[PDB]
Amino acid sequence: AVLTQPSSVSGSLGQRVSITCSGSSNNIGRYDVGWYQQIPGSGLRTIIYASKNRPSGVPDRFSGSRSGNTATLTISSLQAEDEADYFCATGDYSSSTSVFGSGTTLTVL
Amino acid sequence: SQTLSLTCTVSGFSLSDYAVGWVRQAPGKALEFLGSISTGGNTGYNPALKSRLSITKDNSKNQVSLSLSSVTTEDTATYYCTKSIHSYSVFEYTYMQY
Amino acid sequence: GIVPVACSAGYGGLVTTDPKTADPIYGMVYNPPRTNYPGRFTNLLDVAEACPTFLCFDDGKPYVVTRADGQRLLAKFDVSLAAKHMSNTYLSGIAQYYAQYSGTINLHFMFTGPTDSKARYMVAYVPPGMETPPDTPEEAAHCIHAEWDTGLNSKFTFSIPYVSAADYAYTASDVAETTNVQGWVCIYQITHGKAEDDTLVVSLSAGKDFELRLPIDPRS
Amino acid sequence: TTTTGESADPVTTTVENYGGETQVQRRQHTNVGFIMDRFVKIPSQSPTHVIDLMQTHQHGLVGALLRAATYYFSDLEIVVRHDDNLTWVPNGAPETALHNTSNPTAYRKGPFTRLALPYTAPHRVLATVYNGTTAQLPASFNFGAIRATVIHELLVRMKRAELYCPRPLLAVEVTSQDRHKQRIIAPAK
Amino acid sequence: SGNTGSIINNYYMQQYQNSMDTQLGNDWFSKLASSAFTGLFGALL
Amino acid sequence: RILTTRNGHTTSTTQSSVGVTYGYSTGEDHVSGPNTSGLETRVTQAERFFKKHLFDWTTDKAFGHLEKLELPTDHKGVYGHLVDSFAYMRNGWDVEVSAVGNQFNGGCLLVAMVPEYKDFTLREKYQLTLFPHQFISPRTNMTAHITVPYLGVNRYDQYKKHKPWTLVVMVLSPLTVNNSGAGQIKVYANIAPTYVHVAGELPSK
Repeated sequence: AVLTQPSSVSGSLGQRVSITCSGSSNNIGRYDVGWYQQIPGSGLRTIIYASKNRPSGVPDRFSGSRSGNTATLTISSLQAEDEADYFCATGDYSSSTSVFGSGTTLTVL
Repeated sequence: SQTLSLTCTVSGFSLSDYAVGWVRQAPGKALEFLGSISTGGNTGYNPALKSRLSITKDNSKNQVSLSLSSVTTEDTATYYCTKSIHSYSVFEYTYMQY
Repeated sequence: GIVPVACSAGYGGLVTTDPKTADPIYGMVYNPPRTNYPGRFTNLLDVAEACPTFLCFDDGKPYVVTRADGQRLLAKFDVSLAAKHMSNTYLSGIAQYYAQYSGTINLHFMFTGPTDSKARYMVAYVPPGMETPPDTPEEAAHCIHAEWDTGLNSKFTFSIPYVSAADYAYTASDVAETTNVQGWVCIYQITHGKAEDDTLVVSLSAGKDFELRLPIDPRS
Repeated sequence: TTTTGESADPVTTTVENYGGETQVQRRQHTNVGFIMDRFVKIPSQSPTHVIDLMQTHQHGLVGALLRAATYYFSDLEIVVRHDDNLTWVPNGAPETALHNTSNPTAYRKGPFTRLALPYTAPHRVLATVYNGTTAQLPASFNFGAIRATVIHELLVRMKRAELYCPRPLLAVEVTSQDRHKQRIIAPAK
Repeated sequence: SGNTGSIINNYYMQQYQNSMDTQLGNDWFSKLASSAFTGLFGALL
Repeated sequence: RILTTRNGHTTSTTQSSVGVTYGYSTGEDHVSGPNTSGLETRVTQAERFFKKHLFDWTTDKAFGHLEKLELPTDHKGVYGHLVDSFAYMRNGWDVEVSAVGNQFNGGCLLVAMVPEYKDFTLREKYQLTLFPHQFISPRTNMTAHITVPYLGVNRYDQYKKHKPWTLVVMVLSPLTVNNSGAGQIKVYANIAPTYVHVAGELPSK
């Protein structure tokens, strides 16, 4: 819970909704982050590993930008099914244990 | 005093080619990195939960094992296995990202 | 001392096309003589290169009548020789039996109409990068095209060029493809004075660079 | 030697660098024609089997050396043991062309018949991998299609092959030992 | 050439026997292995 | 050893470049062939350097982080308008890629213009060197300059469907950032199309 990330963010179908990760030069400044997606009845899934990369099977929508001291997970056009809790994964030099984001749980509105 | 050990049979992604690590989702949305083991056998543990677990991998059986010290009110969690790219992890906390 | 030949194994049976001759059976026969007999053609493509044969169109007619409604896209048709509009011309009649082709495919347009109604037509080869040929004569003016008038001199022949990634193109079209292996070709009637249903008679012909290859026998 | 190295300039040093001498090399065996001339068994298909490379098993010699180069060119010599007349077609023939039998064929002659079928594909040189559909290779990289009522085996030998643009080769996996340690053939006892 | 080692004219003509080749009016890796910087780079004793 | 590159009107001069490395050829093969029957028309307003971002090479990326780029990637200027409004084209691609290192943080990047990119099983990465490549190591050279000629099954080919070259960049030694070296080094590769031609003009809407 070292990373603070938006505790909640609201979205709607059609427009681009991104999610910052609030970090610092300790962990997000020099180390790359990860973005995981978790549904209410399902476990984790990896959306953006290595921050800017996208693994096999993820729709072209999701884009990962680490530009700046706050990583941003940028979705092209939110969809009614992509409504899930997103997590932040990054490595901090100060503490051996890695920091994990509390969550962002989207909405469709 | 309920020492537990659990394994997940790896389906493809050979351990020499890709190194696996365990990670648990603590009661609630909380997440915590339990350790990782590089393809060659060298491991990197969570220094906080350190000395309480053992992660041993076998290339023949195509499985991986995790032997935690014991269970408490906090130890209960949804456990999961990972297949990281970059089979050897440069840093222990570094793997959490991939 | 018999010569040990050591006959080989695996090959020796006949091949349907196998350059070989057979053992003759009847003596010398001096077939009846014909010298400079008229009309000997030696290359099938030599025939198609000379004779311009017509195309097919709506209702099965070779002439592309001026459209009835607002239109100036007379007919469009693909270039692949197994094409509907090109189904009856001799060039497709032969190309059916070949696996690939190359080179240009000349066209013949010859205005057949009264001498009192001039008209100015265009032909435009739209290479295959877009999903549909443009229904506007100007909007398709960009691609390589010719635009010709119809006066005392009547027959204009626009030589479809050959541009394709592969050095040879297939003649039969894949069922998996929905576009054509080659671009389309459009005949736009940009202007007609005296709109009185005057017809064009359009024909196909093989160009100097045309060459087919790899003959096969498809059940036609 | 201590060459700059970072440029990835091709540097080769010899044993001469310490009072050695380099003996003469005869590399008439590692040649790419002489190593592609041999037969290699392609998996057989009972009905309308299509003859083309990239169907051989990856670890066989010709299969691997083939996947070792992106763009390969070669004419084929084929050896099929079929049970009825066997008909071949060029590279762009409709699948219904196989029944005409006026196109090239070969009747049952005792054992396996050996053909030579030249390189017919229209592409300038084939490929062992194709980035972007136009993973499956496009429909145009086959040589022909050979159709017999039942095909038992197909052997394929590439003549006058020439390769281009080398690729990785991936020798066998090893596990926590000094060397692979495979039982090499030994005399009787 | 390749593997063909019978010292005799191929009975079938060449155009029928193989696929005849054409050109348009080399050996990069051999040139690369040849132009190689060999020997030591500095002084010697 | 200043190298002063140039293409069209844009230049690039790196005082640390170690040397140009031609891959697979020193020059491109003939251009006017049976395809297009001589309708090709060399275009020379597209020979330009255009930047393209790449992965931020970080202290922790372990051996074998292949960040590929496929070429031609989405260019929005003259080359983009050109590949939009022309059916067939061809190019050689004198790529150039930079990593500004502080010269105190060790690391060895390997850039390589691999043709016809297929996926790597991570065993192929051990000997990925076969393809034309340059080593980028902050130690001696912050810049690699590769030039490769267009090679594909065809003379020309729609860049929308068959993108032959893909600049891949493997990371052989993790960036070790010492007391004074940079924490995070980004890699910006400038790719310039060379000897570009076109054909098959397409009716634009």
